[PDB]
Amino acid sequence: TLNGGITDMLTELANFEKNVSQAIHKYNAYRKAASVIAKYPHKIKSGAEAKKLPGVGTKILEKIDEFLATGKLRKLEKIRQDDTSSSINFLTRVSGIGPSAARKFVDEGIKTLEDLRKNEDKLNHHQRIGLKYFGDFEKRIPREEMLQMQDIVLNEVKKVDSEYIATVCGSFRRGAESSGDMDVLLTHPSFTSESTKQPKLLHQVVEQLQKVHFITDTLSKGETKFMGVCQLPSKNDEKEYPHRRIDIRLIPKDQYYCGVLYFTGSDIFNKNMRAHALEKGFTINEYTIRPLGVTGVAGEPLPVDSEKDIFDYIQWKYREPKDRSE
DNA sequence: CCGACAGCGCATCAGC
DNA sequence: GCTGATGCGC
DNA sequence: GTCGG
Ligand SMILES: Cc1cn([C@H]2C[C@H](O)[C@@H](COP(=O)(O)OP(=O)(O)C(F)(F)P(=O)(O)O)O2)c(=O)[nH]c1=O
Ligand SMILES: [Cl-]
Ligand SMILES: [Cl-]
Ligand SMILES: [Mg+2]
Ligand code: NA
Ligand code: NA
Ligand code: NA
Repeated sequence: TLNGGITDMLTELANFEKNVSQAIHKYNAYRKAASVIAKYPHKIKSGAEAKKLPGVGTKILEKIDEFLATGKLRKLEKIRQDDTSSSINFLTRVSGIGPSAARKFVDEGIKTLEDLRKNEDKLNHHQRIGLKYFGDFEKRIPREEMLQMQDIVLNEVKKVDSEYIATVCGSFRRGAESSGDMDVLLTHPSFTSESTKQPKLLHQVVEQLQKVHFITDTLSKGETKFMGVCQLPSKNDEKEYPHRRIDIRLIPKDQYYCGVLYFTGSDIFNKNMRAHALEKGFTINEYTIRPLGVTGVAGEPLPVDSEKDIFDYIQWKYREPKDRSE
């Protein structure tokens, strides 16, 4: 939090560009700038100083100068006064409402939390559950609660079939003292890049987690990706825990290391690392790392037997999960 | 100056 | 129905 | 919005 003021301002700008302008490159530029400044280990004294960092250019440098001189940004002060922008921004805080639906709702006079509740029939399923847990989904998850949730998930997965491996990723695997949701990577020897010798591998786990009333709602679900809602059990007379977002990603077991790399993140770390792989002539996704030929077409999967193997290919020294919080 | 910006699962819709 | 584009969110 | 070539 050395430069928390600056990185808050850049984040609010990124959200403005994504949600209101629908200019996704400005949104990623602002977030990259915010990220490179959050890890800069000096208290920034001028835009010139910040311009030296990659991702901060002239425009952001001027904005930082204004913010340092005045403590605020006039552009953001006007944005906060604009009722249309404020309405659109607020609606995207509901899970499943992105910039397009937010502007659609605002155009029809659906602009507050009450309005969504009275127009629940204009929402799709995901958006309906997002509204239902709107307040809970804004709460952070203490790591101590993440530890209880992991113990349930792993034990219930083990009960379905002892050959499953479930791995909690996200910021929890990076060591964070609090997480926004739970991200679970799942493998089973029956599911490899060569064959799926067992159907319903993800369904069986989801079902068992619903049976014990851990999973409470479903946002979306397919053969390899589940997104939904869970809740820890409370003791007698105790207030209930908040409802929590849970994502489960079933990945072919022989592709575990690209999967765990992807699911551990952060998202900006993935973007940097994947960008760097391109510069080095490779493409990385959650399944494989592949060379790119002279035509930039993805070649065949390269052998991977560790996270570090993926770093080696692109000539990065290995970074532990705790150092990928970008 | 300007092309590229990481990569992809699931939900929904439009055209057929 | 399937196919492709778009939305949304990892 | 930023930047590598
Ligand atoms: C959102 C996002 C996620 N990911 C990867 C990287 C994340 O760490 C992983 C889990 O997504 P997440 O939205 O739960 O992020 P997170 O890192 O776990 C988090 F720190 F944002 P939080 O703990 O609050 O969920 O999916 C991407 O590669 N691209 C993305 O755009
Ligand atoms: Cl843009
Ligand atoms: Cl792998
Ligand atoms: Mg997460
Ligand atoms: Na710079
Ligand atoms: Na949203
Ligand atoms: Na997640």
